[PDB]
Amino acid sequence: FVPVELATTIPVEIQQAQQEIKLFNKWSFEDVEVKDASLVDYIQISKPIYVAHTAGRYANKRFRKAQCPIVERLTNSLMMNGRNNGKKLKAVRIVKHTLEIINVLTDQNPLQVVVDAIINSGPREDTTRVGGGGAARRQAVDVSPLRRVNQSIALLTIGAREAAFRNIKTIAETLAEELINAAKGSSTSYAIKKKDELERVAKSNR
Amino acid sequence: TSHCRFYENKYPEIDDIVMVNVQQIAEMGAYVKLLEYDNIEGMILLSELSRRRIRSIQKLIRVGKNDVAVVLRVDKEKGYIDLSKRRVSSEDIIKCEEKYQKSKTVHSILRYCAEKFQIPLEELYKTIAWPLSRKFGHAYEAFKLSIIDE
Amino acid sequence: PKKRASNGRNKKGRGHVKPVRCVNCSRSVPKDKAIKRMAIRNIVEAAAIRDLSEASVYAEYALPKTYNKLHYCISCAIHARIVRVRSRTDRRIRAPPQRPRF
Amino acid sequence: KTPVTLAKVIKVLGRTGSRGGVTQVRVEFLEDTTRTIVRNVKGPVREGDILVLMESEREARRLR
Amino acid sequence: SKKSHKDKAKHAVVLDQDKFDRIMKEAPTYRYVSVSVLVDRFKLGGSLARVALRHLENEGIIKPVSKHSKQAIYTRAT
Amino acid sequence: DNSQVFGVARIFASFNDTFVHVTDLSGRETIARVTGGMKVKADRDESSPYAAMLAAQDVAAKCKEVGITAVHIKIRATGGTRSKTPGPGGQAALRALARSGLRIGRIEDVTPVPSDSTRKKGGRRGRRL
RNA sequence: CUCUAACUAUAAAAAUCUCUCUUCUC
Ligand SMILES: [Mg+2]
Ligand SMILES: [Mg+2]
Ligand SMILES: [Mg+2]
Ligand SMILES: [Mg+2]
Ligand SMILES: [Zn+2]
Repeated sequence: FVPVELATTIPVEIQQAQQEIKLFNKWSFEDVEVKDASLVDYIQISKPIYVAHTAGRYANKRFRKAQCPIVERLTNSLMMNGRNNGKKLKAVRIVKHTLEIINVLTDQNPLQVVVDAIINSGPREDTTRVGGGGAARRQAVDVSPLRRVNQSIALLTIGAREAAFRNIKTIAETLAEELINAAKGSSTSYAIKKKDELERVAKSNR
Repeated sequence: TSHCRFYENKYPEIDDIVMVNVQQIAEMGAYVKLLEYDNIEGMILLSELSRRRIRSIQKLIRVGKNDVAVVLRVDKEKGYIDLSKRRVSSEDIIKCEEKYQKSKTVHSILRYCAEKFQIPLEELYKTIAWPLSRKFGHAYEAFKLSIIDE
Repeated sequence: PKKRASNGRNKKGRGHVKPVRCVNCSRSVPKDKAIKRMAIRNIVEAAAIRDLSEASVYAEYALPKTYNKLHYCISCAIHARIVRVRSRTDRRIRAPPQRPRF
Repeated sequence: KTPVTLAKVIKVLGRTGSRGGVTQVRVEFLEDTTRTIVRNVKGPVREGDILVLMESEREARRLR
Repeated sequence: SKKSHKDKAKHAVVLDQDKFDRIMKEAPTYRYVSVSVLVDRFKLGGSLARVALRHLENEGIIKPVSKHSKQAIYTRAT
Repeated sequence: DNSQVFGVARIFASFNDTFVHVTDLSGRETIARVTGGMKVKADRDESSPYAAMLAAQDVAAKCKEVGITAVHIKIRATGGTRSKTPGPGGQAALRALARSGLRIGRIEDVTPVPSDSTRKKGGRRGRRL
């Protein structure tokens, strides 16, 4: 469809009809719907980005951070320490296969699954250490939406890493498994487990 | 193999007094196991732990040994325990160690039986210990009466 | 030397005064060297004044005000920042600090 | 028991807590926007953001 | 060292006719296919998990989606 | 009229363990002595505003159970020997009452006021913290 | 040469020290 003549030809599939942006040439941002109202406008799926790598100046300003695509944030979190920071291609490939796995399991075009895991895993409540020395105890507080998505991402990546650590089941597999478990409400996900634990401890120090 | 909680059901009731052995501390306190009721994990927040000043945390946590426990809130829908070491007194500690011994002896005897027979120990508590605890209020006293009365 | 002309007492020709007691530290304190306040306030916190008003019978209410004459010792008062240490050329001004809000 | 509620913040009321890591603001429920509550939140925000709250009955005080 | 984990054989590394029977049987029925996943049912050590994976794509048994190094994914042929 | 079954809130607020206690207008047969101290855990919060709100919610449920609809507020501070000032959480208490269905009216402060009698335990120099 | 109103709330422990002491003129 839409056949185009070339002398230095490019493959047909990437030349077909693709004014229809897809992330990995196969996963569109179209019909990937925002669920949580307090988290809308804090997820960047809005802009259709072409791959999970963009050398953008995304730390200069206080709140330009929210302009970063969610896939980019998940990748950048996947980078681990000095070793994974220097290796963005590896993380991009890993997240690509992660979406591939998500597509394999119960279809559900994967981007919706991953954003639903994101919104589910975020602790809307937290404990703040306020007591000065004597009554050193935490107290109840609620959580900023940016902070929400940040710990959602952090719990996802920490669960993926801890499960994947010295374990045969590869990191892409662990991440996709956790994302599927977190798009639902099963405590099997480490991320949602920690989310509920913080919710409980906040409910204690109310 | 140690399983099949000594008492009736899986989830501890409200304000029931139990005994917990420390297993792992992250930052919040002793999210550890029970040795009187079911082995289900339960939170122990650090402020729910110390009567004296919190001077020696490591001397105080004493991983690998049992300690008193009072249940304040129970998760009866996904499985979690709110458990504390602050709502205790000495005369309460007395019945705590009493119950500790009472459960330990019955676990020892029925673990011996299940180990020797290779019969699932939950079936041992089902067929034997629970009917004795229903008739006589506790399987230990029932064994004591069995020694005299067949 | 002399800290103050009035010796921080404001007796100046009374021989003696019957002592009062602090609200916080609860010390016997001469009633004149007994810095004290009218903690005037409405019965309800300013935040909920709306809700209570439509949560009650007898519309066009008055919303009474609770009062108290609180006697503060020197130590507690200077502690809780309700009295500020001042320069000597600034101490002497006995005028109240000009109607906190307006 | 989740009578979940949502509140859009209208203004930033400075920042509280001895750390300076938690900021208090004035948030109004989207349902019946006529009423507001002052609440303290950990993490940067701005007005126009909306926050999900379980509880709708806390006017937390200046945390020290 | 004190290996308190006490890891048993945890798998077998030499294939067999009977585990071949299982491989041929549940080559379908597993809509997700990857090396770790196929290993995880006691049936392969893993070095020959790739060999069995190659054996899978012979007669339209399982279709590929990804075949990358270190990580390959299939779904049962429909 | 609105046929309201009038009760009395009789708030008992202090620097420790504020109380909630509803009864008849006279104060004859008491209803739900349960305070905020019956619902909080670490003793941090015997007089917390949240303890007051929890007590107020429980007593509001009790009042709906019995039929009381209008309630009369009688807040209290110890007076006499101790500080003459209301407990911190009591305000939240009354607010927690207002938000929780029950109608209110005739708020009163029965915080006693003495004529400088007896003494306040303390000693001359006062509390020596 | 015309104005009289609002308002809040920490107090956990910290004990001690033997040094050298030095000089200003057109
Ligand atoms: Mg002097
Ligand atoms: Mg004076
Ligand atoms: Mg002192
Ligand atoms: Mg000294
Ligand atoms: Zn004082």
